[PDB]
Amino acid sequence: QVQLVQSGAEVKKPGASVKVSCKASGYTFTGYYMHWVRQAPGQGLEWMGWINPNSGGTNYAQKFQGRVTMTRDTSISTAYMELSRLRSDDTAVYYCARAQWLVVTNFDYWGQGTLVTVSSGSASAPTLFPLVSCENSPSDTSSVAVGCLAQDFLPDSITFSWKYKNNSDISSTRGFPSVLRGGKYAATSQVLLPSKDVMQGTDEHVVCKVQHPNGNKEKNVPLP
Amino acid sequence: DIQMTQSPSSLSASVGDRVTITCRASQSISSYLNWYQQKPGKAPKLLIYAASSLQSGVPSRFSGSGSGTDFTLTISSLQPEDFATYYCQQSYSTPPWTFGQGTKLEIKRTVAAPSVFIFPPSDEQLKSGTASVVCLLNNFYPREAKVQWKVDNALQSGNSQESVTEQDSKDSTYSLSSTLTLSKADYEKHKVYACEVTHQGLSSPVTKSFNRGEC
Ligand SMILES: *[C@@H]1O[C@H](CO[C@@H]2O[C@@H](C)[C@@H](O)[C@@H](O)[C@@H]2O)[C@@H](O[C@@H]2O[C@H](CO)[C@@H](O)[C@H](O)[C@H]2NC(C)=O)[C@H](O)[C@H]1NC(C)=O
Repeated sequence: QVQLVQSGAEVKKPGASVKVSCKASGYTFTGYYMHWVRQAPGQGLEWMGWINPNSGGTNYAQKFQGRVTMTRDTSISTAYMELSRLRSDDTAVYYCARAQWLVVTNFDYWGQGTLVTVSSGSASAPTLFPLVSCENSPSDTSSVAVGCLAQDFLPDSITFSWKYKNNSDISSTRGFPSVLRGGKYAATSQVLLPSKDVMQGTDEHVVCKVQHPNGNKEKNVPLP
Repeated sequence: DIQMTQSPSSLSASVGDRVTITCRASQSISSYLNWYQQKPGKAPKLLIYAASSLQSGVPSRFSGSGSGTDFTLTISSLQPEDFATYYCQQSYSTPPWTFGQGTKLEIKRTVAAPSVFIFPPSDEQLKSGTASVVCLLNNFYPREAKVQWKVDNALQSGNSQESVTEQDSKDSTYSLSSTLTLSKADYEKHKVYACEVTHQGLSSPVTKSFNRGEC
């Protein structure tokens, strides 16, 4: 049950600073080094530095020497990384990673990531609008497609979840990349419901939920 | 600083093939190489440590080989869920810890035809002053597809945004979401709205349409 849970996504203007967190659980925080690695959009992985959660010692990479600061709070078993004087080149997903062994050090447990978007825009929670299909020749034996449209959200760190009207979860989450337009993003989710279920069922809707770091939102999608 | 270089940078294989990704070092790093797997939208995961040691819980089809300069990750029988970018990492000359550029694995499969769905703007969104018409293509392969929007048999250009997914982890197919954007006004000025999908699994282009407010 080793786990590393990081802070949420953030939007920061050029010149600003960001501090990301990494709460560790399932081991002795002070007995294992904690590294930070980042991944720009579409590019590979870049080591940033490490911290000894026990001594407070740090070693950063030259690229970031003088602009990064890695801290820890051993009472909440949390680790921190603060990058200052932010530039566009720093828009990326920042991961924390535990290290093991002293010879062949290997990052055996990684975090979830924390997207940092360096832009001129402002943050916004999404607005959800339902999508019901209207065909010129609906076929009973065909599956029924319903959808959800999220609009005007920044940063692009949205998670579409779906649930039946009986509360249970829908494991048919079809997820599409977001699309940027007007400084804010828009995304689409789709669920295909079997005909066996919408025929034999009297549920009238399905609930589309979205999780965004600036506000979680929900909407009911009619079931044709 | 030791530079790790992966070969190929993108690899295509079908399910059940042997996959061999190579990682070379600028200078000897003995057995101090680790192999990680990153699935789209997720964090890296340790597959192999110390060149040849499998991390508990990793499938046994993954295997590490190598010493010195040339190292190799091998997947005995590729499976649809092995879609990912694989990265090698050296822990010999630290700092800096250095990674390879990444090898993207693309799963090759038989042709699969898209399923097309048109979705008209919602009444709520229409009250916002905007009108988004969606067209969804579902589970197709190969990735190459064409979505052409037609309002009153008028080919629409400059108003549609598309978004393709990454290969599914079970059937290795793609899905796509095109969206036309008109102002509530402009949307209330025309009648028929359609998308025509072109894909080599369709023996001819497939159009799906709806009539404004006849929904
Ligand atoms: C919650 O509902 C699901 C699905 O129910 C059907 O589909 C819905 C969209 C709606 O139309 C309902 O009125 C329908 O009845 C249930 O999952 C089904 O369970 C049965 C028995 O376990 C199984 O035969 C079906 O194949 C299941 N279908 C799916 C898609 O999972 C689920 O059991 C319900 N949960 C509760 C607690 O009631």
